Amino acid sequence: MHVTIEQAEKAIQAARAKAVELGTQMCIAIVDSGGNLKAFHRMDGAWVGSIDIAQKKAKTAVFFGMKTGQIGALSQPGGSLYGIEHSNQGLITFPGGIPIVDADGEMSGAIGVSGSSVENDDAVALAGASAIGDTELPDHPW
Amino acid sequence: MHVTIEQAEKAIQAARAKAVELGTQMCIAIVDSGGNLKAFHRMDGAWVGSIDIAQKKAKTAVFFGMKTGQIGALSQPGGSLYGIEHSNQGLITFPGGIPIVDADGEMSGAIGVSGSSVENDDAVALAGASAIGDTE
Amino acid sequence: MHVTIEQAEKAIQAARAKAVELGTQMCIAIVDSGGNLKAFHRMDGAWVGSIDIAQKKAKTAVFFGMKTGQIGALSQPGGSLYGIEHSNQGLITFPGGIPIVDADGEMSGAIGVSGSSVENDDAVALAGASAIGDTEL
Amino acid sequence: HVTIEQAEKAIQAARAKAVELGTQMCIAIVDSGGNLKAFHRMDGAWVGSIDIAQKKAKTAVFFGMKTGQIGALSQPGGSLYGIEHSNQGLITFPGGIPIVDADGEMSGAIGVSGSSVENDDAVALAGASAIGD
Repeated sequence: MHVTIEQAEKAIQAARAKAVELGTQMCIAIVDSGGNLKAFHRMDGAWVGSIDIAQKKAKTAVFFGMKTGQIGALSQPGGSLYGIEHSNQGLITFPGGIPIVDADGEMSGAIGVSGSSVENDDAVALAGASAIGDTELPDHPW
Repeated sequence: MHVTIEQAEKAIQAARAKAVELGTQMCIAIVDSGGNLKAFHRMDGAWVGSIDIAQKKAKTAVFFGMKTGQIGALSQPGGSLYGIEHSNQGLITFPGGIPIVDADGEMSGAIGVSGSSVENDDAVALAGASAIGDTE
Repeated sequence: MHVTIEQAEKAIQAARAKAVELGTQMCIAIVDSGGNLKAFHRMDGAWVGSIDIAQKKAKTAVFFGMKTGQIGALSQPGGSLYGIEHSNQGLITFPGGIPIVDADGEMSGAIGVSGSSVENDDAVALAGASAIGDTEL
Repeated sequence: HVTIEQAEKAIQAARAKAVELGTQMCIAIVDSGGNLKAFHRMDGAWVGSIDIAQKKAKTAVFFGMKTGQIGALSQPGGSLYGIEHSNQGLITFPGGIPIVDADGEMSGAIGVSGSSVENDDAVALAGASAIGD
């Protein structure tokens, strides 16, 4: 399965609602299981630099089937994936990207959020992904 | 996009004057609120590598509404923004970029300065931005 | 003294068989001694992100004649090669790239593997490289 | 600006030092704008050192410093952390040195890659010392 545009827009609206509740102005990106952009929403007032980061976060999450901050926990100096961010035209490995997982457990795309603290980004991404699916893959080696 | 070419040039001159006072040779860049280049001045003798750095600093500051070194305080190993410099075709997160903030409290652009120690870079940037507005 | 396509495909099928034995889904790249792509195989279900990583690992290994993780051991903060990953359109310096060394001890190419833990990546790369030659200069 | 006569003399001095040390190096010369003036890849040198030698030469001339002097400042917690993202990629470990003319004006830089960074720096110094300070 691929994330449909209807699903992507529902997730964007759920994410935007959580952003407004937290008092934030976010960029919200949805990509499909190929990393290709499916939908994008820059809230009024959101940081311009967050446009690229939201899309890179979604890409990173779908490229590896993992929330972005979980990759960053492995890519610190000394870590097993130090330097992974150079790959794939640039990854983002701090929180804000979350895989979207369909009913039969397959990853159909991902959401990426940027524009506030990384903790607020994660909470907004989670609200957006949870409105359309499960958000986690089991048995991940990382 | 609100910073005028008149204001950009005034900031460059206030920055150049602070640079001469500190004994430095600087590149100075002004970008608008979208990160697009508005004005640029390379003092004679400035390091060639500072041309790109000053522009990236100005871009970085306006992309996030923060002085560049304040982003670097969060992007160290173990920091919440570790790796952010890979975004946006390359950020610079040590001092030298400062938001330009108009009287309405809206950010209209940013200045970026490179060519000396990062302390002098930030002093020169601040002199320029403060000539045409607030900086936070 | 360049890996042939028959050797590249032998190395890919050996790496793939090791991958399955370990329960993994890998991307496996073979490059030549110039770093140019020779063969590629993305196993069904492999991480999309591992496509680029497997190729960069093979390139990195052949660009310096050593296993990728040995470079990473030197490119930590404070290490002699800190920042090397910015060169060559991007290196990968965690395990999974191994050089392919001919009979007379000359490097003819490299293998790169991505898609699981880095230790599983190295194990699968070694199975692939060892099937067609030596693995060290 | 460094002349091609000077660039080639620096490459030959660097090459001779590299052979003395048993190394196979890539040697690059750039002008004061960072544009390539000469390049020499010794037989058997690491293919990856082609790009690194050139980025080292560019880095040294872009800031008027030896490359490793910049890396000393760009560690975590250092004042230049992240600088390598600039200028399409810098190299900040040893092997790049400025070429400075009789007066203290920088005319170019040399960049060397292909061995340990210490050997890289010794070979670079031999080349740059052959034609100036």
